[PDB]
Amino acid sequence: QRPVNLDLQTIRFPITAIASILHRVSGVITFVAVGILLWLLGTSLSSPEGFEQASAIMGSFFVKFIMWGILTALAYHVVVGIRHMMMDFGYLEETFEAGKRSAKISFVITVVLSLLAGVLVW
Amino acid sequence: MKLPVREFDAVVIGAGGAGMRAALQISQSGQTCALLSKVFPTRSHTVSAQGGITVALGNTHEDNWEWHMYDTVKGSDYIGDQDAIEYMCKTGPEAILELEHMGLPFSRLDDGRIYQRPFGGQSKNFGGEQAARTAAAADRTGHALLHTLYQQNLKNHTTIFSEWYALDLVKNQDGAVVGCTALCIETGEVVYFKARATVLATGGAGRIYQSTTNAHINTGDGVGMAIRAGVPVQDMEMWQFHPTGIAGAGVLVTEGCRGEGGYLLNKHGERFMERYAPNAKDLAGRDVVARSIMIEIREGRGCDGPWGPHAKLKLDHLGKEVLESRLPGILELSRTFAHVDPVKEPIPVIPTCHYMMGGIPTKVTGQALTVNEKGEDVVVPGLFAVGEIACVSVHGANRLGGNSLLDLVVFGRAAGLHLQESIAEQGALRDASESDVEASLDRLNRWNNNRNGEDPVAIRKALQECMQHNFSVFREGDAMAKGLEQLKVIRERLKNARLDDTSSEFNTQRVECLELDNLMETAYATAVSANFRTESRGAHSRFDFPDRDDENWLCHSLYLPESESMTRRSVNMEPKLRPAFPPKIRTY
Amino acid sequence: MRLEFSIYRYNPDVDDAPRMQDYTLEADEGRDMMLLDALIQLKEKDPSLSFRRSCREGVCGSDGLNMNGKNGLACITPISALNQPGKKIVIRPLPGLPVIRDLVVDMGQFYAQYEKIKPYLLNNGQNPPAREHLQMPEQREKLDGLYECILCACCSTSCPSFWWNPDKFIGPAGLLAAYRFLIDSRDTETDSRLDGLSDAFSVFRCHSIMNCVSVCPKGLNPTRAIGHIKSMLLQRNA
Amino acid sequence: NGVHDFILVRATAIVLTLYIIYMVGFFATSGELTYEVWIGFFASAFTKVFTLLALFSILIHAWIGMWQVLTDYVKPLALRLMLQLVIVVALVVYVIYGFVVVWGV
Ligand SMILES: *Cc1cc2c(cc1C)nc1c(=O)[nH]c(=O)nc-1n2C[C@H](O)[C@H](O)[C@H](O)COP(=O)(O)OP(=O)(O)OC[C@H]1O[C@@H](n2cnc3c(N)ncnc32)[C@H](O)[C@@H]1O
Ligand code: HEM
Ligand SMILES: Oc1c(Cl)c(Cl)c(Cl)c(Cl)c1Cl
Ligand SMILES: O=C([O-])[C@H](O)C=C([O-])O
Ligand code: SF4
Ligand code: F3S
Ligand code: FES
Ligand code: NA
Repeated sequence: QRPVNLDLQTIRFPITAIASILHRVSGVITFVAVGILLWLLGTSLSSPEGFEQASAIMGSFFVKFIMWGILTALAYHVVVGIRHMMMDFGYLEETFEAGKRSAKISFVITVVLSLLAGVLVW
Repeated sequence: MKLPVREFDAVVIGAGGAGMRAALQISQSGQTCALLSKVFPTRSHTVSAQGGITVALGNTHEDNWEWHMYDTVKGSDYIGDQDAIEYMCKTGPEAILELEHMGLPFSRLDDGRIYQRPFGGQSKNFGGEQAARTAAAADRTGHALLHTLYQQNLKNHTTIFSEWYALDLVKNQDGAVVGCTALCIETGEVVYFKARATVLATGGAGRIYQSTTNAHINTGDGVGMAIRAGVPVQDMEMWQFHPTGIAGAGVLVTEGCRGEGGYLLNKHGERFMERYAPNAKDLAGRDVVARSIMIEIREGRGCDGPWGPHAKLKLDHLGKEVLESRLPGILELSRTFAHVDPVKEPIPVIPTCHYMMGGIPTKVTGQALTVNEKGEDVVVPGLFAVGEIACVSVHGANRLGGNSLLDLVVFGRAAGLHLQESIAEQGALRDASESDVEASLDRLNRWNNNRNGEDPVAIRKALQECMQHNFSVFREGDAMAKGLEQLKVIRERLKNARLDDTSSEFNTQRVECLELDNLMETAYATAVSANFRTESRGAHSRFDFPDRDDENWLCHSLYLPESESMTRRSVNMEPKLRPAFPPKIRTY
Repeated sequence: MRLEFSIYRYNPDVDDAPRMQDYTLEADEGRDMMLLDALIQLKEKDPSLSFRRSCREGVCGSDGLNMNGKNGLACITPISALNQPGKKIVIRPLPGLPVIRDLVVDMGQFYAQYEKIKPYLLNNGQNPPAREHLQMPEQREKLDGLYECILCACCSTSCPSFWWNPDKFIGPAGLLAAYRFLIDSRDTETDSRLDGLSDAFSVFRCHSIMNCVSVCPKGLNPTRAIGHIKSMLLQRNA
Repeated sequence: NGVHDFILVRATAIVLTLYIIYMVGFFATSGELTYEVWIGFFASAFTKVFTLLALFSILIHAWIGMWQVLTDYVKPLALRLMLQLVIVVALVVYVIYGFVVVWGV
């Protein structure tokens, strides 16, 4: 039975292709993050004691790192997701040039949010 | 039988324009039908056609089929069969509207009718003012036509054996053609397709030359198969060299460029076509425009550069808008293969081997013809031809622009339209014996066993160079006699050529060797014929016989394969709906 | 100047699995050539090398290849666009399709998705034209950028969504053809067509990755086409 | 069918984008995050409802989305149905657990 060339490592991918493979990853990650975020939010409400116990957890550097990633993943999914929707509604052109241009602006808008995320967590 | 047998009413060898129309038609007529093709149907040469289809639709200005019949008969230099040409031009319009109804995406006039453009050899009132009757889709018409015909075959659930290579015809002990053997390219399996009607529709053979507008797959397979079957070929010396191929590339730029307002310039910037053809100018017959450009070069009035000797084709004055709208195809072609942007600078062109006027002689029905010992016509039972592989002949010694596509459709249709009566008329054919089938395989078996023979690469190159230097636009008696001798030599070398790749899973090498056999037979029948015709008519141009000889050569030449000798057939000059156009002096 | 290639090889009767083989070609320094030129010449030196090609002018769509990681046609990719000092020119089959032999893939599923969208004019025969169907230049333009497709398989074989569901997703090439009949004024089956494209896979598997656009040798834009199809689909079922 | 998914996903996206703006709104302008200003925010009817509304939105949005992913990568029918079962129960838990957390504040 026959072989197929699907060796992902031997293929060029444009910035637009990167843009959405990340959108997919960021989405799956956010799905997990919601349970983790809920588990935390639940703690920080049950009692005055639980809240201290939570902001204690948020003190840990290892936690602060994860928390920033989680927020950066969500940041990305939102920005790139709005980019997507903008095409679906005709505010963005579906040409290749316009795809590259918007994929870049997405990345920049995300890096700026990612920082403002670290600042919120530091 | 030690070989699978696949039986059909009709087997159509070839899936380009003519073959797909014929398949489509035969099928809707009740009969079973196998469509064979050595490439995927939409990769056939027809896809590369640009200009459009010539047909008296009368959309652009009021027209008349007889005007078109005149243009053709004159363009053919009076060896086109008038009864068939009458059939074509007259039927044309309906056959072409039929395509539009199949969805073919033609370009449009303001009122919403099929766009038509001026083209080479098109007059009103029997040789009058210039006409514009070539219906087109931009300059991608061939592409539009072929893809439409495929979809029509898809819709119609036609049986298509894609990427199967027809080897050779199969003859019953009565001399009737009862199908053919074919090699499945993917798996390597060899099968016998058994048919009451084998329709050859294998296209041209421009690859017997060194430079051609033809695709790599145009290797005259049909001519070879026919010759080896004992079936004569006709007018094989009439090879049309398109005036404007891209210099140093061979890739065609459409005659639509000149039909839209472009003209040819030489090194001094003279529109030299007004000299060679006062009335029609750059839209004169093709054989004429070809020679003119070649003369301009042959006297140091040609231009030069990285492309080689060439003439300049000027378009820029039509404006970016018109170029991008009416001729976007040659924009990419000229940019890609000439590094010239036709919007600013002229395109470097030179006549290039383009279309094969010759081929298997047929009646309008599509039935293949041979001659008996008395020289009279006889029908080859079971054999048919349509398209470029056929010589009907509607093009005589020079084909008109847009007239090939018309041909494909009209005669592909006709062949199917008349297939029932053809089969009934020929009567039941006796079965092929096992050794009859075994014979077809001989050619293939040789290659499969020859390991230490000659290099086919060198043999092909020798062949092409030979035809290029000896049977090009201008011919002389000496060269042709020597070319012919070198061919005999080259052809000996080939009987001992080697198949370096022995495998069976998609072995393209075996195919290309099988093809070379046909390049050979074709090249040979062409050379033997070009010698034979001791005059000058249409494309055929001899220095040692510069005059058109209507007393001895108002006829077709016929190449008898068994005796490797030449002979003649009458040109028909009896239309049915109007009086024949008498042969007169032909100038543009 | 010398040219170095690394080409995908595979023959079921000999090769246990596929493999990359090295090739060298002496190239006329001054002149530039097309990849297909090289391929044809390599075959003279090694007659076993199988690939497809016909028109050699970028129209037939035969010779689609993954060249240096990206899809395109050998007959119109210049050597000078693939050549970089110190690295071999890497040539592999189009991604995702079964490999028959060497650089030849099995286009089966590609054609299959094409037929699925019923790629032929469907006119119900009412109000027939006196002669040709009358189509105003304005309407005819809507076909532009759609009818020129050469079914070369470049776009679809570079689309992940097609990789994962080559038989449920139509792919760029196909959806382009579908739209080509969806906006043909002469086609009277527009709604029936749309109803066949309303499931979750046919059209909607597309995320706007835009690989399709960047590879099309005819410069067509399957992304925009699929865009229009989605509008029509919402217009109809929303 | 597909047109339904297409719309539902994008609808829930708009809702969730509004929720995020509102939640980032609070965070960006509150300063001293004492246990009291935190619990006060989450006692508000607006915050309770918006949050539950947001949780439903995830249920729908995330389910559609995760389904698309699975049907690209997870071929075997058994394994896939199993993964969907988890993913869905997980999502439903999310909404229920939220109903338990906020209702009690
Ligand atoms: C070369 C060319 C010709 C051309 C043109 C542009 C170019 C570059 N533009 C034209 C135009 O605008 N108007 C017009 O009237 N003619 C134009 N031409 C000429 C015209 O295209 C050709 O004359 C015409 O296309 C010939 O069509 P036909 O149907 O006769 O031939 P084909 O399309 O090449 O089809 C050949 C088929 O046969 C199969 N085949 C060949 N050998 C075999 C074997 N051995 N076994 C099985 N099948 C075989 C091929 O697979 C193909 O399907
Ligand atoms: C809050 C939790 C969220 C989760 C768990 C989530 C998850 C997902 C998942 C799994 C996908 C499918 C990925 C793919 O098809 O590759 C997806 C796609 C998408 N996401 Fe979200 N998302 C969330 C919030 C948001 C928000 C706030 C937006 C607003 C932009 C958004 C916008 C989108 C859009 C527009 C798609 C469309 C993908 C498509 O079907 O083409 N998501 N998301
Ligand atoms: O599955 C995917 C793969 Cl392999 C790639 Cl490379 C990309 Cl770009 C995307 Cl969007 C998906 Cl979903
Ligand atoms: O010039 C063309 O477009 C083409 O060459 C036309 C014919 O007829 O062959
Ligand atoms: S749309 Fe473009 S890339 Fe896709 S098959 Fe057609 S020509 Fe090829
Ligand atoms: S590369 Fe594929 S997902 Fe869509 S825009 Fe493209 S067809
Ligand atoms: S060979 Fe025809 S497309 Fe490249
Ligand atoms: Na002919």
